[PDB]
Amino acid sequence: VDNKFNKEQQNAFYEILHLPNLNEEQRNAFIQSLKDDPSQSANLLAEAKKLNDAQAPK
Amino acid sequence: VDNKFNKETQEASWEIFTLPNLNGRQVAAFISSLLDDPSQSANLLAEAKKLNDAQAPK
Repeated sequence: VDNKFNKEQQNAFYEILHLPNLNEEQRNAFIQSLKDDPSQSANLLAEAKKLNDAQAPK
Repeated sequence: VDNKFNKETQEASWEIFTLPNLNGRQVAAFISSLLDDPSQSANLLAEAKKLNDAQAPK
């Protein structure tokens, strides 16, 4: 496990917080699995971005 | 919304996630309150530190 908090692990965090359309309830779920599984830093991110785009306007 | 947190808040956010003693659930709880209350950022990051050091080894 890479608890050292690599670069991508740091970027994934912020990127998840930047999501405007994404609510705190969802963002929390990602941050949760992010700390429990830093390896998903790329997966959860894509899932958060995909979710932020789901609530995105027209 | 970025209208609440920009950088100053993002700093406290990362500090909360960098806590190894805290799990994903605990941190995601301090991050939420942060973005929802960028005013208590220092109080939220403080609590986070009090929790980490609490369950901490020493």
